[PDB]
Amino acid sequence: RKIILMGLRRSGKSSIQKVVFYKSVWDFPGQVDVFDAAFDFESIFTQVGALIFVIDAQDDYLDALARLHVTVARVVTINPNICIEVFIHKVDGLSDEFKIDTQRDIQQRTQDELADIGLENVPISFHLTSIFDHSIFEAFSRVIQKLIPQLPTLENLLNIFCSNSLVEKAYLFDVLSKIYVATDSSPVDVQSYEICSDFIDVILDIGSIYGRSSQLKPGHSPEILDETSSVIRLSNDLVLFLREMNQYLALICIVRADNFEKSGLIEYNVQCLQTAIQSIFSPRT
Amino acid sequence: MSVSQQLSELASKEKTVLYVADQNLEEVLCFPESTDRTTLVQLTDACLHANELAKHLEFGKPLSITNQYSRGSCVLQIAKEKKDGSGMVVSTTIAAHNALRGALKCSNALDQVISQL
Amino acid sequence: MIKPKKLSSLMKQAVEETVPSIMVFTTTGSLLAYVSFEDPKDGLKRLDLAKRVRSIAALAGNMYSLYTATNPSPLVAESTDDVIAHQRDVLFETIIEFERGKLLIAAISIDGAEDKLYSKDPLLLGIVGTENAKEGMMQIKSELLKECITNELSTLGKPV
Amino acid sequence: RKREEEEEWESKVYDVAKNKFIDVFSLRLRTEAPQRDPRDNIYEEVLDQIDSLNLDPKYDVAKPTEQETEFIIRKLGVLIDDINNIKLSD
Amino acid sequence: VYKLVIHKKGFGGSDDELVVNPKVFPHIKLGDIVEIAHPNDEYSPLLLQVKSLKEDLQKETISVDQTVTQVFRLRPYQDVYVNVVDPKDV
Amino acid sequence: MDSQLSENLLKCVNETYRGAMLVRNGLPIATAGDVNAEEQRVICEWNSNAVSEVLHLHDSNTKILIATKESCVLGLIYRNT
Ligand SMILES: Nc1nc2c(ncn2[C@@H]2O[C@H](COP(=O)(O)OP(=O)(O)O)[C@@H](O)[C@H]2O)c(=O)[nH]1
Repeated sequence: RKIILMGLRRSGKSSIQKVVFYKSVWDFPGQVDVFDAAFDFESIFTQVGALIFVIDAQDDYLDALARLHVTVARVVTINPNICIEVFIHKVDGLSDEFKIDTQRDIQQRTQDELADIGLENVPISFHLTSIFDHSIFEAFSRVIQKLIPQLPTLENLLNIFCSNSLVEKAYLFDVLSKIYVATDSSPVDVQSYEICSDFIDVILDIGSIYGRSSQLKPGHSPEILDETSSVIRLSNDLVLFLREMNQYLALICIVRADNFEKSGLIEYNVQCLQTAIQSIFSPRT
Repeated sequence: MSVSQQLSELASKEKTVLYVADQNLEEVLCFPESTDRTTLVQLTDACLHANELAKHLEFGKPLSITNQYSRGSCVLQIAKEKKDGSGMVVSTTIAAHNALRGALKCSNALDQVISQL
Repeated sequence: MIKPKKLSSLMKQAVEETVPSIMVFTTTGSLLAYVSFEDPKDGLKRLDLAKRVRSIAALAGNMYSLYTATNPSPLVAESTDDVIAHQRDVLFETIIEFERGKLLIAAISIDGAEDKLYSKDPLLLGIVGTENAKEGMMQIKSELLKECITNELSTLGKPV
Repeated sequence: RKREEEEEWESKVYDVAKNKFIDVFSLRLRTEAPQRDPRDNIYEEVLDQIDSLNLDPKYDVAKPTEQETEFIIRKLGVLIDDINNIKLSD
Repeated sequence: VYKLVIHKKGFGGSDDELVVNPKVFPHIKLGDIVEIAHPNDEYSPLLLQVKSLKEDLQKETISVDQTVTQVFRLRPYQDVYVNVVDPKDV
Repeated sequence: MDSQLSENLLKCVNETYRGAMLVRNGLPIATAGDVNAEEQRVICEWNSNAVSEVLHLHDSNTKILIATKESCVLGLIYRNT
């Protein structure tokens, strides 16, 4: 399945793919929409499960809302299993009072015209994104969580792992895109998410500097390498640690240093969660 | 009364305490009838947590934990589960250096029949 | 400075068929050095052995740390209170018996200083047995490995 | 017809990983607690009234001859010397 | 001393600023005022009213809303002091 | 296990004493011959004041030669018949 980033001109889609994708995501342009027959829209929209519409908060959005409503009607008449999300963008220059009023105005303007159309069965989500923050990564993570059909199993696994091991917060990141596949039931703090995102940057950059011998051997590694595991202790009685789960996944957990004295039991539960994740994501019958 | 029989025979000729306690501290108390102190709940809690911990090893279920302390404070335990599935029963006994290494296996040999019946 | 190759060469000579793995770890389960009976040649055959030894050390350090807060020494040897005042005891051996193996945890009393290279955590010697292993030979191997590691770690505090 | 088998597979591997975890919060000092059941102790006497086994270690003693006693006291001394003659390096 | 967990109002069934587990706090009834303060007090304590009792939390944890902790400089996953104060004093 | 202790334990076992049992005050150190079906725990749990004893089970026919000095016990297994 693919992810289609819709919207209008000067909405911020190219900057989103510059930040997230450039460090299946497709960017349709702000013009030549579904009324035009320049592309086979019904063939693409059948294979696409996530539709994202980017709405500028500062600019006028009523024509954007009408284009969004006719695009929602088009994709519902194509397939009933598509997920629709609304990306309210360019909120870096806005104040704290402006964002809540803009979100309330956009949600009240959209969810009543959804009832006016009559397609009340489909769920439409709303996200506050900005390319200068990490909220675009969290919004794309919540988009990606809808497409994965294995989200409640991983979420229940992370819930019982956080309850058993006294782990405050857990994420299942993808290290290439800094997008977390699953997290626990506790809310995601932005101060936790920034240091969890930069933890991957420190690990990947130091492993790119010093992981030169073997590592990227063209034929095959003669010895199987260890998984990348890291531990950082901070001064505010908190410990961050990573364990490499798969070839593209990792598990960053936030644990108090009072509870990190029994780090062997947390390591054993991380190994059991590694076995669970590698058995879930393996090909089966 | 076999309780008074062992209460004379396992508290005199080797001088060991005997605790057949469990999770909820149903204290089969000190067999020389000394002061109970706080060592019973500490040893029983440590034995239940060690029996919980050692199941996750590859070697299987634990049979006994022979915990030898310094200058003759050697402790042996055997933990066995309840027949109705409501928990586990431990068998704690404390002796000297060569007092455990000797006739204490007789005391646990009677105590495992007790925990069976 | 501690050389783990020196510790591996010191523990390699005390390994028989009935004693597969001998490891040295801390009370928090952090492994320092370990040996094995057969040396693996495959990479994955080394990795799963290292993961098994790390899990064994991680469980054994907490199983030692559960019993280190209990003093059963006043509950034996009824005598005067000066003898009880001489009974400030610490745990130094712990033997656990299974169906398919044995485990021995012994605390290495490191010499030199009381704060030389440990922050109130004694190094623990873990000896893994099998069904045919005998527990009394493991105690002799444990006391020999302790008295050799203590003399090996008596020259700690290496400069610059 | 195939997604339900995947859901059953994920349910059983979730049960496996749930049973394989370690409760760290239960693994602490919950001591210095008041007693809970100090009354249910008469089951100990009514089960261990006799129960057909209160039997001493048997080892039924015959008397040794001086030849076998001399043989085993000669063998035990050199086995004790073999025990204290042990060494780590070969 | 209790661990400070943050939650979101209207998310996960939590519709109050304060979520109090009754099996952790058996002496706290409905409508009580709960004082939440730092150890070695640097800032003002937080007073909240109990409006619901849910048992979803683990032991020695108290759940406060995220914006209320952000206003009162309460760091998540920290030790706090939980006390019950009279309404006539505050 | 050392080689000289192994050959000494092989010198313990013969056509008369069919089983050799070396044990400390509480723990075994060396076995040879047919040491199975109990007949080891009764040697491990054994303790007495004197130094020279001969013991056989009254529900079996296996006679054990037992000596104990310097906290080391040697057991010899042979049938009573
Ligand atoms: N300062 C700021 N500028 C933004 C933000 N988002 C988007 N922009 C600007 O708005 C423009 C939007 O272009 P875009 O719609 O993505 O181009 P298109 O994809 O080809 O239609 C970009 O060139 C950005 O420079 C933001 O959050 N902050």
